[PDB]
Amino acid sequence: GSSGSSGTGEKPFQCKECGMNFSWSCSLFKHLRSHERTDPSGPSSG
Ligand SMILES: [Zn+2]
Repeated sequence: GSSGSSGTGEKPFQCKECGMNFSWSCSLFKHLRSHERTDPSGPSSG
């Protein structure tokens, strides 16, 4: 299976719609709207 982690990169904030991560806090919100206005057309992320 997927066995290979090249480099390390974690994130404090994360999207609860698609999983998109964002360094800042507010930033995420600016992206979250993408779901508040338009629908992803179903569960994009498991
Ligand atoms: Zn998202």
